Parts: sequence; structure tokens; C-alpha cells
Amino acid sequence: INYKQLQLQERTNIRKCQELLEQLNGKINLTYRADFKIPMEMTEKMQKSYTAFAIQEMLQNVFLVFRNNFSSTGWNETIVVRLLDELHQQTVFLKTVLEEKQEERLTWEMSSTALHLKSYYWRVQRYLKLMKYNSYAWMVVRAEIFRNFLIIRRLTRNFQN
Repeated sequence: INYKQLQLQERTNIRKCQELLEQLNGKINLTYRADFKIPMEMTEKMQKSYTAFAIQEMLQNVFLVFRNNFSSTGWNETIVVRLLDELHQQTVFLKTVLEEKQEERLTWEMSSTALHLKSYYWRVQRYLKLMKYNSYAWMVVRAEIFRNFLIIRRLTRNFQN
């Protein structure tokens, strides 16, 4: 497995997700009352493979967030579909590339980093559910996901040596 192809692949693709996200509805306002407490780990340097596991986890959960109802925002559903497409493709890619590590990924799925990543998305989803998928909540989440994309680009530094 080579981390150089992967590194540039992810940088490019996550670039496209940012832009697609930005086309959704005006400027991203990073300063809202909400704090979902992004896990400290997402900024720590970690083993190259674990990094790939973490990015995969993030991308799969971000696909889950956009699976929800967003009619309240009046966003063009064709742009969300394109975001969902880009995220799906990266997932498929990482799922194949990381194949020789299936069993290690399975054990990592129960590590402290994985459990913190998951509870973080539980919170993001639960916030949307509690706010009844209203447009304000979606504006808050869009901005948070934007932050996830910024952190995903950061994680790709771990793929270089």
C-alpha cells in the first residue's frame, strides 16, 4: 500500500467536497453557539494506516449526515447528490486500497479514537433530530462539516514521510 497516491487523491477529492459544500447557500459562518466538541485525536499525528481508517470513518459518517431531510433549507438537491457522489467514491476507493488491512480496521473500529469519532457523529445527528432538521440547524451542521473537511486535509499530512 502506497501513501503518496492516497495523499494526493484525498487532497484533490476533499477539495471538490469543500467547493460543492460552499455552493450550497452563501458564506460559511464559523461562529455559531453550537460546540459538538471535535475529538482531540483528529489533530494528533497517528500511524499512517490509522489515519486512513479515521478518514474513511469520517467520510462515511458525513455521507450519513447528508442522508437526512434537508428540504427546509431549499438547497438544490442536485448539488447534495453530487456531494453524496464524491463522498461515496472516496469511500469506495479507500475500501479497496485499504483491503489488505480489513482485519486491522475491524479491531481499530473499537479503539478509543474510533469511539470518540463515532460519539461525535452521534451528537451531530442528534442535534439535527432535536432541531427537527430546520434550516438553522442545517446551517450550523454545514459549517461543522466544513470544519471536518479542513481537518481531513490536515490528517493527510500523516500520509507523508
